[PDB]
Amino acid sequence: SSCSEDWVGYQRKCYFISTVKRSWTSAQNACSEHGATLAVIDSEKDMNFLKRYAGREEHWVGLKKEPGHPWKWSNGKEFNNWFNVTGSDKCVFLKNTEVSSMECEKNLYWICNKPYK
Amino acid sequence: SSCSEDWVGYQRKCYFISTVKRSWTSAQNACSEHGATLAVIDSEKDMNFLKRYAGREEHWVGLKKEPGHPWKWSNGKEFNNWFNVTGSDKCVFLKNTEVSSMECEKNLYWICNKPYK
Repeated sequence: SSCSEDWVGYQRKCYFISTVKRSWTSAQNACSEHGATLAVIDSEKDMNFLKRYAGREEHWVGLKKEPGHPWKWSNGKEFNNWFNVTGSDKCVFLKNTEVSSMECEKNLYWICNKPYK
Repeated sequence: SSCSEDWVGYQRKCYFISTVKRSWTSAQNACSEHGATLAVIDSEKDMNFLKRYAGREEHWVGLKKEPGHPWKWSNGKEFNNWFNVTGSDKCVFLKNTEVSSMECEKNLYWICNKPYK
């Protein structure tokens, strides 16, 4: 099986959606304990699936920026800005209707992803 | 690997969500053209995933009953009634907030599934 039990496989990545809310950093730490990271979004398909999978509630995904620095993925890779992040905060979240920023310390559900096995 | 390109894998089933609306029957045939069937739901996990994946819009799933007979799955097998179908129609649909019945002739988006490869 390309993905573990309880994980969702789509476009060569395995996704997990949280059942509890935590800070961005805590969510990132939770994801890392399962070989994953806060959701990295490589394409329009990933984005549409994620907004939909997320649903009405806001969910932390793997994009955040340090003061005076470009957005960086949760796994370190550079962001090519193929999509726009609204708001003026430094951590990115999304839901079925938007992709925006929020204060990183806010407790939100989250979504992790990692490559297929 | 477990599911083909553009399908979503979860709890051993591959899912596909429509881009257009159609009658329940037309939906079943479309699913059929891809070796699948209108979404069979065997557990609360399956249901919770389908409802959120479906989103705000109503989507047809694999339950239909012919007057005089009991509900049956899109693939012909018997329904164990582990859950209750509300409303008063012969075709089941679902969305992020509910799962009920509706006139089979209505044109709704749909969701198919099939077993892992």
